[PDB]
Amino acid sequence: TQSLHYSSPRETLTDTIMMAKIRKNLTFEAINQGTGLSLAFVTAALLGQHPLPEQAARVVAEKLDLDEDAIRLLQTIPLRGSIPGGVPTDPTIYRFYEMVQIYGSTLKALVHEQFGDGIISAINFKLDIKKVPDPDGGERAVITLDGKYLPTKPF
Amino acid sequence: TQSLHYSSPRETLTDTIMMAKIRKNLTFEAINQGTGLSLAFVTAALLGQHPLPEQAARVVAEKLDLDEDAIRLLQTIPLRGSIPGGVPTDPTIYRFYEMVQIYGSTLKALVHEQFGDGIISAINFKLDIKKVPDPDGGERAVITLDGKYLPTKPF
Amino acid sequence: TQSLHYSSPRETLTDTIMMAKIRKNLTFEAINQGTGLSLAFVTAALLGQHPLPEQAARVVAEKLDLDEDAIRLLQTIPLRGSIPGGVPTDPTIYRFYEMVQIYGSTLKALVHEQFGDGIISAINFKLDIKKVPDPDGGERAVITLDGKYLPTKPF
Amino acid sequence: TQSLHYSSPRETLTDTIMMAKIRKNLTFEAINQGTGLSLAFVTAALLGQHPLPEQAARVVAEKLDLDEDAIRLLQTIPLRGSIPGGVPTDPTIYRFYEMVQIYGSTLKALVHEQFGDGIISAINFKLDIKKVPDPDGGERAVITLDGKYLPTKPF
Amino acid sequence: TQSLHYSSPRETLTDTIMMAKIRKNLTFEAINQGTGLSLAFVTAALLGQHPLPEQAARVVAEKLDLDEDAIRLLQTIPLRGSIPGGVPTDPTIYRFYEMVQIYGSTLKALVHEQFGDGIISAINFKLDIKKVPDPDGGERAVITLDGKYLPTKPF
Amino acid sequence: TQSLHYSSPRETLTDTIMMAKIRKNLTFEAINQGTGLSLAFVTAALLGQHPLPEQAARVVAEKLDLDEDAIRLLQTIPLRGSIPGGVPTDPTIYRFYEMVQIYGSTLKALVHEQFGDGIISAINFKLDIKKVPDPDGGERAVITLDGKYLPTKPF
Amino acid sequence: TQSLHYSSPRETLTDTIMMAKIRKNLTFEAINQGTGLSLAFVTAALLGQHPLPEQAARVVAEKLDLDEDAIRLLQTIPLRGSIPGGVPTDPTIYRFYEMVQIYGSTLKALVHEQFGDGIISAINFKLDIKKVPDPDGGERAVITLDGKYLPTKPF
Amino acid sequence: TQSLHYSSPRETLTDTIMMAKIRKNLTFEAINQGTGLSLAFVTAALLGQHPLPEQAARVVAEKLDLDEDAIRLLQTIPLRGSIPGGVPTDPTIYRFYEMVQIYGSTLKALVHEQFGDGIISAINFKLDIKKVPDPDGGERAVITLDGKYLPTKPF
Amino acid sequence: TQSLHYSSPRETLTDTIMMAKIRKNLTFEAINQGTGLSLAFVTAALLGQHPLPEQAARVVAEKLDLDEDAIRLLQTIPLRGSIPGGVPTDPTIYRFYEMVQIYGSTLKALVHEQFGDGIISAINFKLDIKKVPDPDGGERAVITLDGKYLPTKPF
Amino acid sequence: TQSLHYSSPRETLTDTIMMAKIRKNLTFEAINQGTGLSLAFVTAALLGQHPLPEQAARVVAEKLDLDEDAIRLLQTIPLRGSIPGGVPTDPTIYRFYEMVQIYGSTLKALVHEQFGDGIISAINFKLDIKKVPDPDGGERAVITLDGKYLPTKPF
Repeated sequence: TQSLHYSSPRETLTDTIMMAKIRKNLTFEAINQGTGLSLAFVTAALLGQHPLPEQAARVVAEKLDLDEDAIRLLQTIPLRGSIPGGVPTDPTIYRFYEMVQIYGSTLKALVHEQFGDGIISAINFKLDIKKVPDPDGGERAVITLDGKYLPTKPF
Repeated sequence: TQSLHYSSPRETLTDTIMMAKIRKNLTFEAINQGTGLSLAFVTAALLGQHPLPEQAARVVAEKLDLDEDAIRLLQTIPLRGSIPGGVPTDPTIYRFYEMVQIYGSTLKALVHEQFGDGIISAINFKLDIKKVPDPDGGERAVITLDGKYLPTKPF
Repeated sequence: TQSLHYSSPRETLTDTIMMAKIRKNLTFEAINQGTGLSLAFVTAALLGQHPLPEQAARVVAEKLDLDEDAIRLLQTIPLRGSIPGGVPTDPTIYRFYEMVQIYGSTLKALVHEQFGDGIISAINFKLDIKKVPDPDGGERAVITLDGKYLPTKPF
Repeated sequence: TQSLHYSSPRETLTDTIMMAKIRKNLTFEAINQGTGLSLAFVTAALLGQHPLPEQAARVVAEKLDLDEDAIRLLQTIPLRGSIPGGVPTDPTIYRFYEMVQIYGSTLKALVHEQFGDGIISAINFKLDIKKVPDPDGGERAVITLDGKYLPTKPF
Repeated sequence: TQSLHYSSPRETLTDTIMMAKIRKNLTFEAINQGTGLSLAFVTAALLGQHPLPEQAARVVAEKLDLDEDAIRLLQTIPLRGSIPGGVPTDPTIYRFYEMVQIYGSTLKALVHEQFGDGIISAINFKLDIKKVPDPDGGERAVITLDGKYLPTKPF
Repeated sequence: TQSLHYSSPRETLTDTIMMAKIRKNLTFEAINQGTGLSLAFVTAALLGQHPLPEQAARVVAEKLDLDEDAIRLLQTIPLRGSIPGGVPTDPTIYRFYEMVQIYGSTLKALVHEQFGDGIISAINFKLDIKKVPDPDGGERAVITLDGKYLPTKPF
Repeated sequence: TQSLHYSSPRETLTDTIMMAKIRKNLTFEAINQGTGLSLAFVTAALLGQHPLPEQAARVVAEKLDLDEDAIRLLQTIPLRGSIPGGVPTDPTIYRFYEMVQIYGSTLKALVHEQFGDGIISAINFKLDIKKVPDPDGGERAVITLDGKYLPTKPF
Repeated sequence: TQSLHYSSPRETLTDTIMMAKIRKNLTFEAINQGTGLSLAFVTAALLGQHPLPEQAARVVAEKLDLDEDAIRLLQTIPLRGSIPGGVPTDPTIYRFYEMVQIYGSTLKALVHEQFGDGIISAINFKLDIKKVPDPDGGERAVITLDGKYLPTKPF
Repeated sequence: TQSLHYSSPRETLTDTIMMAKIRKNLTFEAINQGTGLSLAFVTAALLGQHPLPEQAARVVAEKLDLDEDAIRLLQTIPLRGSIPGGVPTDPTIYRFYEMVQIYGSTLKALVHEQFGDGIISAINFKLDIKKVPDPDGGERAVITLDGKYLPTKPF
Repeated sequence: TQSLHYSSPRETLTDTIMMAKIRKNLTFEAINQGTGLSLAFVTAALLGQHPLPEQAARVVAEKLDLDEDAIRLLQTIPLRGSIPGGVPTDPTIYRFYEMVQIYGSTLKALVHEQFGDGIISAINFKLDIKKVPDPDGGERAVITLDGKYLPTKPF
């Protein structure tokens, strides 16, 4: 599997992908049909944050009219990071940034209390988002972060 | 309810609290017994990120030997933010920072797709962390971020 | 409704829009005639900070000679943020930045005093700017920031 | 009237003031009674962003048990700025920071359209906040930014 | 009068202007002939920091062979700021930056002593530079900053 | 003459000086009587940006009740810089910062036109501020920057 | 095991430890005797980057004359990060920082080629340093970074 | 031997090289066959961080279809630095960044203990990565940093 | 003599110069033959940091096949600074950056001790570099920084 | 030989040294009498940038009335760097900073031309400053930076 150490070719691809998605008026859920992969993972890959396996890459390429150069690029491991400069201004992204700003030390404390010294991994890791009703009317998003605990032991 | 626009008084209190917790070899779970509140909310308050209502404030104060000045301060709305400078270096906190760097654009894309224009709130919001076994051996943390959808609509 | 996680497409559109606006010597008030929406909301949309509903997108498109790709793009939720880098140097924008720098702690203190723990929303939110004569000669701008109170409550 | 070019003494005073306010459980509204000044201005001065005239100073000092050294310092013109580092993390302050991030270019555009070249002043300027009921239930804050237009003219 | 909230189109015009000036080997003094306006103001406009009134724009355009699109853009209010990133590295500009770094606190102090609370305006403001002989041989520059005093008054 | 490469001892002295000035309700003008030096230079020195010659140092020390350690320290060359972090938030200081942000390129351009390649010195340099009436009512500050031209020549 | 979300108490212990070590003229090798742990791990713990298990803590405390408050603190999980601000100026540290700046893209590329998508872990991880003779005379340091490969797999 | 003080032309070459590598689905190991150089050095050079000697340059160029301008450019000493901004967000690169953030002070301390005052060179220096099995299953990367000790001595 | 307040046209010229130097395999020493100017000055000008007198411009242009527009631009005063962002990552440049980081305070201390208050000029200034043998084997660079002392005196 | 990974103890020692030097009105040259070491090295050590051999430490200690704990600390290897935050504001230090900003790329270009790939060392390195008459009146400083060339060789 190929990889890239800089983001501009993948950003170009992502732009090609989004213009096609917008022009065709598609959703990510529809684009993900028949990929054999979860919506969060594929969306992230279309947005330039993951490689797709070859067959998944071809499925989405069929729906967005991507050529073979794009299909190859879609298979490459990218230089990751979806917030240029690290600090988001977009309110939608910023709210998630803010959750970590506020609860970061709480997360550290409760990880060390319930698991021990070490980390919750962001690589052995799955993310999903679910829409649920709010009892007081309206709707809520429940975002689940599921990471493996990796301990820090004396060596 | 009182509030502060600067962080040093709560930081001083948080340090008082942590030294006591360490001296008495207590856990956050133990300190939270009887508050009638969630562990994540009360831990966050002890770490300077929330005000406690007075009953919960007195409950934690007894466990930690906190005086009436400390109890008053625990009831004040703080200046929130748990990562000085915004960018963490501690690996445990960084992993959660990293999840947002990588999946931020995905989180935005799918919120907009499944909800609409707007945000998932970081204020009308609940967080909890659960430990579950990994089938392959070891442990996993499942962190739930649960926020109200707030639409952006024209005016 | 489509969305974008990067700003370059809307930036290009915004530049197309401003060049047309300047060539035709139009005002934002005249471009907004017929949209059934507030001047500030539609101006911000033209400047790449909001999506327009299709009716309003077509109305402004006619005045500016915008094609169908441009009309589709005007309807996409953008990656928001109108000050590159966060810190403005333009004096006009900087004065509003300075108002928050100076009165930020005061706004916090009084929000918590008069409403309680929580925030004044920037999403459930309206802005408008009004021109009124100054008695001493000259003119004043009255800018109204109108946001919903959202409480922070224990969980 | 005296002035200071560094903030720490005034920071110390502000801390003294807030600890007495919390200890006595006072509101800013109560503290401001009989000062002859607006709540926003006096709150800002207590929080270290403005001098108070001598008599207003003595009035608040009586209520907060401040001595003559504090009364003298309350009258000094401070080094202004209430967000250390300029970028707030506290959600309540951040929301107002965000309004300028999002609507900054719109504010510039409509100022130039409706007034002309120049600025809306942050000095010949008044701020206030009102609490108004929301028709759909709940409460809203209406913050008014009232600034003199200062034109830029060719010299 | 039109305005822009982003600098790139104006930056492009400024480059066109500077390439014309270098090609024809003009001085700003010679370009300014017949504008009826001050050299510092018109120079700043050419370098992208001010609009020109139409007559002055046509005068300088004739000398630099600018077309109607340029003349029109030269009349637009720009996004101001002449130092990308705020901190200059060019020694000539840096010296002026350094004067403010060193004397900033003195300026504040003497403003409040001699005028009172408030600012010296950077908008109701004129700048000029004069060359005068140094008695010991060589030359001095006398740069004059002439701004309106705007008081801060309790409200 | 002695020098310091770090600022904390002068900052402490400057604080002592200011607390005495505020306590005695002195002006800088009164403090400067009989120093044989200009107000801007001595004010800068009091604010920790310059050394004073021994006798000027003693003249100001008599007025502010400084001992012989302060008098010795007043004669030391400091680590200069009066804006911590370089970017001011205080509106009074910021306006002078903003003059350089806006007119920086103009100053460079006119310096090279009228003098040639090189710089206007910030060292072989004098500053002064004057208060003059505004014919349209009110008052203006005229700040004079008087620097020696230092050419850049091929070597 | 206890943990701290802020560095100040551990920084104080580290200072105590370093002053003892310097005063007694001890080496990290001599302090590590009888811990049963690697020199690099225990050194990092003494410098505030890891907790020690109790036995090791008591062993090193005996050699440094640390009391029980310190032995308890030495067992707590710290807020990790040994370079304030992230960017080192000290030449010895900077060279290691430099290796990553230069070879960072190479490490990425070869990790993805030889292992696949994912990371080399900084947690399931051992470091050691060895001194070896340079044949040309002089000495070399062979620093070994030994981390678990954690794959990124599509989900 | 030629050199460049800016990175863009080398970044363009690097993009050309990567696009050919991805197109032909080559590995760095395959590309490196017959260069007479180690994998880490040649990979670094291909990625813009090192010059290649002429014959090695021609060997890789034959495999990637690079012309003579590319071959000349491959032989130039570049402006080194592989992480724009210095701080990586890509998890693979960040992990190596993190090892230095956490073990920085430890590396310094043990260099001075085992070698003395001075540095471990990043120039008289060799890097290599090795894949080894993990006893508990899976795989480990062993990265070797091999640098010359350069002493600091009184002069 | 003409000047530029932005670097892009000069950066383009520098690139044209370097692509020709690499294509023709020239040295700076060779390009400089017959300018009657020091190697350090002309190299800096070729790299965009100085104007050349017309004669030198035409001499170097002949060797690099530069047209008249290039010759004209080589004579313009540039916006100076050779390290984008101020902090170099390239190791060759960084070592010189590091010398100032380490010896900055010593340089200040000894300048004031041996000369007095004021500066060593970076404008009335010459730089040169000499290759000399190291007695212990190898070579040393002796870089000479030759600047005029400009006093700071009380005014 | 002891070392430290943080600067505060050495900063305190340096303050003690400077306060003694000022009180006794000593020069660095006088403090350095009898060390056997160059003025530049010993001045840097006193300012916290190098360790002294015990003999030199005790010599300078006798002149400054330093106790035994200070003598011990003076022999420790420090965490080096003499400009907090890396970017100087003090004009005297900034001029040296500026020389590297302007001539950085030229130094790189000529190092590679005259030596080859690699660096000029900042560690195998000597610094000195000489006062020289200016032929046209006044004084000059000649700062000599003398470093070992370290080659970068393909491996």
